[PDB]
Amino acid sequence: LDAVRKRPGMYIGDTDDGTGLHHMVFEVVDNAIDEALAGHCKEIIVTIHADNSVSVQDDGRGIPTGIHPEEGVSAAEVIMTVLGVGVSVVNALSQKLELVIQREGKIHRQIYEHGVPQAPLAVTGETEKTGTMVRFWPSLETFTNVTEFEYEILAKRLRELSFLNSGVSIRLRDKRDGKEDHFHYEGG
Amino acid sequence: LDAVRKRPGMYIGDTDDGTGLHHMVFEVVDNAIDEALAGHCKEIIVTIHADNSVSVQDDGRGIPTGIHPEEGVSAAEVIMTVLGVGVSVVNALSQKLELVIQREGKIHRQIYEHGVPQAPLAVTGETEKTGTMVRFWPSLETFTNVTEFEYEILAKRLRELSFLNSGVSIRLRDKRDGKEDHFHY
Ligand SMILES: Nc1nc2ccccc2[nH]1
Ligand SMILES: Oc1ccc(Cl)cc1O
Ligand SMILES: Oc1ccc(Cl)cc1O
Repeated sequence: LDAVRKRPGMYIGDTDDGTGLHHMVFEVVDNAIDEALAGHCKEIIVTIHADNSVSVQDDGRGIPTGIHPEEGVSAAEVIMTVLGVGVSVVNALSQKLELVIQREGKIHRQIYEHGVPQAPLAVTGETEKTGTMVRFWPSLETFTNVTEFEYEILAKRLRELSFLNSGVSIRLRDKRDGKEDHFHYEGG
Repeated sequence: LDAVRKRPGMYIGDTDDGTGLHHMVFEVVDNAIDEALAGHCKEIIVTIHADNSVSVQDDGRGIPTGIHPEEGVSAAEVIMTVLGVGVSVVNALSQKLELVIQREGKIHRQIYEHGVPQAPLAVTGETEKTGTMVRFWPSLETFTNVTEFEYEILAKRLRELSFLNSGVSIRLRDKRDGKEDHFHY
């Protein structure tokens, strides 16, 4: 990940004007839509939190959790730490990132800071549900000037995405002011 | 460097009791001694600064500044960013690190933050002197409880090194309380 840390602008885009900041969300959304497309119900929820972190969750199968034979760490960690632009870029440029994977009846939890895992992926409990959730806090060391998520930029993009992805429910929630939207298109 | 960041204790030593914190200084000192031996004057100065950083300087030839043909960056950057455990470990676990190299009539400077270079090694001026200097600020995210450098732990190890490296002068300075020593065999 040090290649991304050396020149963040080359991977995420302009880190001053806010376009790079919002590209962080859309990169994670693309991964969530991919996971949502595999599965029948297909819902993603994008939440702008009061602390200016964003979470993106899907109810798909859950990203793989088994140990990668070569890398010697969970497949999830490989996805988060090995170089659209990839979720590993978002991880590298986030001062904190929380990963929650529900898969094979088990809840898996891992925490990252600036792309560095704080511990190995751990089974913390049990669950009837399946899916992946990433919540990330953009790095204030990288993202300057514009450091807050504008609702309208996300809302407009997710509406455009809904029409390309049939049967996928996309919910947008703003916990700062309670503003909500639900984009769901059934075409085909 | 992410392997070091992931398990700092395995490379530097215990990050809570102060062992790891002081090993950061000793790792830089090892490289300073090697450089000091290859020069004429053969002196190292270890300075504990008031803001809880440590600088280690030698008066040797200066570490190489030219572009590494494989890595495609300065040889100095390769030393600071590629895996004694190496100064790259110290760089990875320092919230800031300042590198200054005096070599071939020129002063070179570079700044790192958590092992990430902020710019390429750059020529900032001219000089007749030669040597290398690294000043590092230990990461308070990694190093907990014992965050401040105890003078006597450093003094003890530098004394041992002065006997083993008989030709090399070693000065220790503490800018917090003005305490100082000069170890030379
Ligand atoms: N604050 C901070 N910034 C970092 C960049 C890379 C790795 C660890 C870091 N901790
Ligand atoms: O829902 C998600 C699915 C996959 C990734 Cl990498 C991130 C997500 O947030
Ligand atoms: O004096 C020094 C010489 C070489 C290195 Cl890598 C670090 C120093 O501080």
